[PDB]
Amino acid sequence: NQEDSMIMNQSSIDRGLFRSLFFRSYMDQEKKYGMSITETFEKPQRTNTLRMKHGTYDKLDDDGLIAPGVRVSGEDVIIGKTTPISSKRDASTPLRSTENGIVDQVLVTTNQDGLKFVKVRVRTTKIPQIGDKF
Amino acid sequence: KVFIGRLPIMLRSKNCYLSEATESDLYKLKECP
Amino acid sequence: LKYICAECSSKLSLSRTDAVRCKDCGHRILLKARTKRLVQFEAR
Amino acid sequence: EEGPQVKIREASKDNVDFILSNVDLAMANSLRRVMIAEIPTLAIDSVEVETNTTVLADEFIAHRLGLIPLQSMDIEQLEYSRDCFCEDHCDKCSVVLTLQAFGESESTTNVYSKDLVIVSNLMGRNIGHPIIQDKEGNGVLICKLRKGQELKLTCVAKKGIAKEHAKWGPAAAIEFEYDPWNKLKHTDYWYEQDSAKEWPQSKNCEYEDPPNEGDPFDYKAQADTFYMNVESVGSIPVDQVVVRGIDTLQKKVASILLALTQMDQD
Amino acid sequence: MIVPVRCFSCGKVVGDKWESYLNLLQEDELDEGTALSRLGLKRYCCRRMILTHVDLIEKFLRYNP
Ligand SMILES: [Zn+2]
Ligand SMILES: [Zn+2]
Ligand SMILES: [Zn+2]
Repeated sequence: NQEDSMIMNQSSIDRGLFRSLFFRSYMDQEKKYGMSITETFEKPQRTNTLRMKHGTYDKLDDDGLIAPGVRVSGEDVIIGKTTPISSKRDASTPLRSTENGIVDQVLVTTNQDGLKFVKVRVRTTKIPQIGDKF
Repeated sequence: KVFIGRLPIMLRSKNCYLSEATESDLYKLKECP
Repeated sequence: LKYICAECSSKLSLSRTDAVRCKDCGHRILLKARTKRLVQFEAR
Repeated sequence: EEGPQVKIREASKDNVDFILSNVDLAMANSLRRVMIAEIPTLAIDSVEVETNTTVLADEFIAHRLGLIPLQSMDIEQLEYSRDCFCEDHCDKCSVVLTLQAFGESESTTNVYSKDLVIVSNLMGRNIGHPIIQDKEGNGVLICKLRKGQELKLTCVAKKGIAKEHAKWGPAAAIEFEYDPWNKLKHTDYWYEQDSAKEWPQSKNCEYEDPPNEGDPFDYKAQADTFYMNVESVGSIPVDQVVVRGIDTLQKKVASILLALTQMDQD
Repeated sequence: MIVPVRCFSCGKVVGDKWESYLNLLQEDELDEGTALSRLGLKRYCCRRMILTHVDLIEKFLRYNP
C-alpha cells in the first residue's frame, strides 16, 4: 500500500463491495439517397462483395439486431447493415474490440426522414481489480 | 401567421412541458423527477 | 412476440416496411424483448 | 482432558463465547483462520435466467442469490461438482433451486429467500434450505417488483469454500484477544498523558490477574488463554463452525503426513 | 437499490433486517442508534451497512413496464 496505493479486503469485494455497472450505446441509421438507394439491416453473407467483418455474425437475429439476453464479446457483431452499390458491401457495427459483456436493451425507431434508426446497449459488471483507481 | 424557423428550448423552463409537471407526471413521462 | 412498445408495453412485432409504430400508441419507439435462449451466470 | 483445554463462557445458537486455554498462539490463530476460510458450505453458484423484468439487472440478482445462506449441516456428505463423475452436475454433487415471482398485487410484491423451491432430490439429508432467522420467517429480501414484472430463475448450489469465494464463508466475524493487561509487552500503548487512563480496559481484564507493579518484567512469559467468540451466519450451527474448524485444520496437517509417505516410496 | 445481503466487512447477514428496522423507526417510533442495537447489529461494520443504505429501488419501481 506504499506510495499512495492501498490494499483492499478481497472478501469485501466479493460480498459486493464497490461493484459497479457499465453501459455503452452503439447507434446507427439506414442512409438515404435522393434517388431511392437505401441500405438495410440484415444478417448477410457472401453474395458478391465479401467486404464483411471478421467476427461472428451469428448472434445476429434476422432484422440485423441482437436479442437483449445474448452474451456478446470480442468483435462479435451487434448490428447488420448493407450498402447497395453497382451488391452486398458490409456496414455492420462490431462491439469495440476491447470490451465485452451482455446486450442490455435494443430499440428500433424512425428518424424524422422516415429512416430506420436503431440503438443497442451493452451492460457489464466491473468488480474492483488491482490496478483500479479510488 | 408565418413560420420562421425553430427555437431549441431549455428544459425545465417556462416553455417546457416538464415545467408545470409533478412527481407522478414525470415518472410516467419517464423523466427523472 | 418480438418487439415491444416503450409506454403501452404490448408485444407487437412485424417485418420490413410495416411502418414503425405500435397498435394504439403512435409513440414510434419499440424495444426488442429478451431471447428464448436462456443465459447462465456465475454467482459471484 | 489431556492437552489444550476449554471453558465455554456464555453461549447460544449464534455465538460461542469461550476460552481456549493452554494452547499455542500459532494454533489459536491457525484455528481462527481455518474457521473463517476453509470450512465447506453450500451456496448458489450458477444462475440460469429465463425471464426478468425487475429493475435490478441479471447479474446483480445472481450475485445476491450467492450470499443467501443455505443449509449445510450434511454438507460433508455431498461431493464437489469437480470430483463427481457426472458430465457437469448431479444430485450426488448439487442442489437445485427455483424462484418465480409475478407482481400480482397492486403494491410492490416482495421476493424473499423463502420463495426458493428445491427441485433436485436431496436423497434425504439436511441441505439446500434457505436459512431463515427472520422474525416473520421470510429471510433476505432478494428483490422487489411492481406491476407485471416477472422473474424466473433456476439455481444450482454446490460445495465450495471461502478461499474460492466469500459466499461460502460460514464464519463472519470472530472475536479474538489475549493478555488484556499487556503483560508480555506485545504492544506499547500510545498516549498523551497516561496509558492506563486513556486506553479502555477490556471485559476480559477480569478473568485474568491484574499486573501489580513491584514485580519485574516476566520475560519468560509465553502466552496461553485466549478469549475468542465464534459467531455464525446459520448455514452451520455455531458449535460446528468450531468443531469442523478443529477438524479441517486437523486433516490438513494430516495430508502433509500422508504425502510425506507416498514420497517415501522413492 | 435494495438492501445489501450481508455486510461487506464481516459477512454477517443483513438482508432480512431491512423491513424490520424500517418499522422500529416509523411504527415503534425509535431512534436509529437503537433500532440497530435492537436488531443485533453490534459493531459498526455491520451497523454502517443499514444506517446508510439508500433504497433507491423504491424510486426505480415507480416507473413502468
Ligand atoms: Zn403503443
Ligand atoms: Zn455430480
Ligand atoms: Zn459487519
